[PDB]
Amino acid sequence: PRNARSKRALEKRAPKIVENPKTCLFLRGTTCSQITQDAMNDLYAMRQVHAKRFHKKNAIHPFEDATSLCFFSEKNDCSLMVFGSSNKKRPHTLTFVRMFDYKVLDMLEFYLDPDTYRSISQFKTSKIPIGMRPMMVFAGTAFESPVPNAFTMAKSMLIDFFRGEPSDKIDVEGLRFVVVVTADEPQKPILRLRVYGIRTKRSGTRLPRVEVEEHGPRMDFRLGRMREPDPAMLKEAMKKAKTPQEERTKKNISMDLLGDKIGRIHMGKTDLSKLQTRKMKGLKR
Amino acid sequence: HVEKYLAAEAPHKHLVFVLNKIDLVPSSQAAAWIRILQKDHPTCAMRASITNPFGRGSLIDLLRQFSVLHKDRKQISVGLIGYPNVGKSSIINALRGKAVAKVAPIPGETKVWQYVTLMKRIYLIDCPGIVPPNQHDTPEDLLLRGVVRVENVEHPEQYIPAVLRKVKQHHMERTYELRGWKDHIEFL
Amino acid sequence: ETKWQAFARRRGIKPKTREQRRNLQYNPTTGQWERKWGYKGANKRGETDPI
Amino acid sequence: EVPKAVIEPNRKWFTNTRVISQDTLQSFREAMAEKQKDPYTVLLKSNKLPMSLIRDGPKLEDG
Amino acid sequence: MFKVVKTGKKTHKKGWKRIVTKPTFVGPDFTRRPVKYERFIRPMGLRYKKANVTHPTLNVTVQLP
RNA sequence: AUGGCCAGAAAGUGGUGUUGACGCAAUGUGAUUUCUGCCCAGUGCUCUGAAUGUCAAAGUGAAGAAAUUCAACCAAGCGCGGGUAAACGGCGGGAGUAACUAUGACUCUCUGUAGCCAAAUGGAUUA
RNA sequence: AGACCCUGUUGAGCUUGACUCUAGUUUGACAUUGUGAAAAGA
RNA sequence: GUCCUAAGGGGGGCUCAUGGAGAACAGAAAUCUCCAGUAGAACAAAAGGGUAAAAGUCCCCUUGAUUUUGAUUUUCAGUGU
RNA sequence: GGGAUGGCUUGUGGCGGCCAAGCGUUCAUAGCGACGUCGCUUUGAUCCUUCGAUGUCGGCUCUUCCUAUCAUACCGAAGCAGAAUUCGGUAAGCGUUGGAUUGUUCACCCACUAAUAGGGAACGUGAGCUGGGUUUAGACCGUCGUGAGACAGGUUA
Ligand SMILES: Nc1nc2c(ncn2[C@@H]2O[C@H](COP(=O)(O)OP(=O)(O)OP(=O)(O)O)[C@@H](O)[C@H]2O)c(=O)[nH]1
Ligand SMILES: [Mg+2]
Ligand SMILES: [Mg+2]
Repeated sequence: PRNARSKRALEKRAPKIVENPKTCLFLRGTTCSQITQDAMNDLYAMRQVHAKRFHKKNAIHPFEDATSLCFFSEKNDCSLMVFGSSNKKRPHTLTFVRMFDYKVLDMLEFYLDPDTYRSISQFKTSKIPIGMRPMMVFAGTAFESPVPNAFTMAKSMLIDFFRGEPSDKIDVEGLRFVVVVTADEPQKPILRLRVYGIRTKRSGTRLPRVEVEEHGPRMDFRLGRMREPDPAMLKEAMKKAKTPQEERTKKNISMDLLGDKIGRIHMGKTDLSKLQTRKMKGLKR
Repeated sequence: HVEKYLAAEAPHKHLVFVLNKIDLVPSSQAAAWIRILQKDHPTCAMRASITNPFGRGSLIDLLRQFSVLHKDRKQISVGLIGYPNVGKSSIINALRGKAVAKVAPIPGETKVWQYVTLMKRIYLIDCPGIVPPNQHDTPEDLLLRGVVRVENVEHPEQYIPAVLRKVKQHHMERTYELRGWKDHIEFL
Repeated sequence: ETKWQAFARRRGIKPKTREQRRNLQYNPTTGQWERKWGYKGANKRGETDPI
Repeated sequence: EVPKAVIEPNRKWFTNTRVISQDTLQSFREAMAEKQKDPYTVLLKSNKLPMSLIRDGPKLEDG
Repeated sequence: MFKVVKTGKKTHKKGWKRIVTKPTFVGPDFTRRPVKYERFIRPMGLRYKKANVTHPTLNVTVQLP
């Protein structure tokens, strides 16, 4: 990296303690239907700021070989991928791919219902501002399986998708849109994705009365094939790093409210019962 | 005087009271005085003795806690201050388990400072006794506190009434097997 | 650890301070502040002198 | 040997080394008001603070 | 800057201790080194904490820590 | 006792030894009274407990016409793995657990104006 | 012509995992070293 | 063997390689003009989709060559502001 | 085997700013600047803040010198009534003392007195007598070191 700009790019791509927000690459296979492309466009519109788009046709079957997916992730620094596909067996498929260290961590297929699908443009409402993260609601009994399953991985993937940029503070004017995923434990269960805008009304109390209006897109999914993580790779990915601004707690050492370092001492209970006083001549009767 | 200097100028130094010669008082009175002094500073009860000490393990534990709190430094230094003849050198000897500092009932036995290695990271510094100057302290008060040698004072009979006031009469009668005096001159 | 880093850890060689490693020094003959290395550095002294 | 004692020109000589905001000052003033004395705690490292801007003023009779 | 402080009871004295002859500033929470490992002696009577500082623009001299 | 501790250049040499554990030899401390801060296990002390890991000379095998070279095998000690005089040394405590054995690691929180109890005394403030 | 201080291709006593050795001690091998058995390998 | 108010950063303007058609010397190749030009140039890397009112290239400003603070992270500290 | 700063010093702070008679300059109006002044360094208080020995001083016994005068003599001034003084001048002729305290920079307290002045002649190395800095060899205690030993040191002969 002789160039300072290339050095900056390398430092941006370098591993960090506090990671960058994840980037999602949107790409399609050699055959991909118009409904699948519309679904991909709606997801990209929800995630514009941290996404890149491919426009060519890629001869990739991810559950057979993902070498090209790993190459694309390493080239574009994208750790989330949305892959569109179509077939006779699978007419409308979105494959969510999550990667770790430019290798496939896990993969999940979503089968889209074409008849119930509605785009964002099919609702005449004011839409979400660009870059605004929405609130999230996950509903139903399908997301509390004791063993990790397709619905648990789908919840994790959708959280990583609609996560946005983390922040310690949020404006109260930035709570106007909610994304609701509903799925019930059971012939296959249906994972339903809906987006709503939020209106508040006076209710006579301090808390306002919430009302919702549909925003789009309307999506019905059936969970399909699954690629589970290796346990060692999963442990590596689920490790959490401590920031330097997280103090390692020392015994008996603390900080007071003025910033002074304070140490605590422990005297113990005074037990003078085992002390014999001096048998003085003036006390000996 | 020294407490005010320590509070004003060196608040980072840790002041610890040590009540010595607790074998000369009733234990209930020693506990009451400990409860009074611990409102201001942490207080350790101690009988200073090489052979038969009291409070030695507790004081060692407190110094160990201070050493752990200052584990970044190479050591902690613990300076012993107080009045003459209160038992500073005796406390150093009791903590060491060996006669390392000179001990006498003569006030002013220790004249210069002395470094004693208690453990690898703990030093003890013996100091001569100090008498903070007060305009309300009388020579009789200093003599009864033990500041001076009584061999070098003129007219020692004048301080006997203060001793007779301080000591209960039956205690003196039992000490000297003597009774029936009406004043200090006839007692002497 | 590099070879220098392992050697410095073995020999107790401390890292230099940021004031110590500054690219600046006082030349008394000219009475001026000059860089030790780099452009017009002191390591290339005399290469542009007239004589 | 007699060294050359020279200070170099530097923009760092003409800046503010330590700054503090009004919110931090107010937090420290509230802590100063609420602080209490504990015999079983010791001070190990003082915080470098502008204590003249944090400490409460003297009594009006004294002033 | 430094003067040699001599130690030992013999006629030939050890000379490793150096006393600073100029005023010094030791900073807050200062505790002196133990005497066996104290090479540089900064004596108590030469330690300063305040300075008379003049502001050139305001033409005001204040005593500052 | 086919021993310990010594001596001699060696000796079919001498001593301890006309000796045998209530003895001999080497240490440290130093009458009596007082007296063994609490707990370990890093250095050390010692365990023939399994290994060949290191592994000399001699011996064994292979090649070569031979000089020679290459291989295994390989005592004690070291190393590895156990118990300590626990001497030096280190060592703020007390609960827990998910580790499960060493090293744990991660939370919690700690402040009688002359008595009682001990085989008269409570001492070293020792004649 | 002491004592003190300074210098040495300095002398000497003393200490220690300083260097090279070494008494003592310990371990292996060859020789002194003979006569019969039983077992396992050539 | 030479030359440079260094590189870097921010902002702004502009568009390249090449081909065709034209302009005294000038003729395959010197400079100017128009048109066409997905980058086929340049600069980075080693794309299987790097960058075009720019990441290219020229102007303006900074060039101060490794700032200050931290009770926090890791390591060290017989000289622990 | 060598070796063992000085016609100095004294009574009035430093830093920053301002003013300033004057010096310079007057094709540049800058630069020096005495005398001053201004800012940083408890309503007679508090007595609950004493801030580091590498550097050594002593005492008798006795003589002389200086004056930078404490007392004695004379003189000038002050609300100096008197008395007692205070400030200053000439003056070294004549005196300037016992005593306490070594847990200690032995410096301060007490008294008498007319008064209890300050220095030099050593301390710009240095054989009168005799105590402390002080230190050959004996010995403990503390600190450091595996040790021989050394020292932050303390004690004894
Ligand atoms: N009875 C009793 N006597 C004690 C105790 N501690 C000390 N003493 C006595 O008090 C006297 C004073 O002892 P030191 O050690 O010299 O005390 P100090 O304060 O250091 O005395 P200085 O050195 O003169 O300042 C000694 O004679 C001890 O016997 C105690 O705990 N009990
Ligand atoms: Mg003492
Ligand atoms: Mg004493």
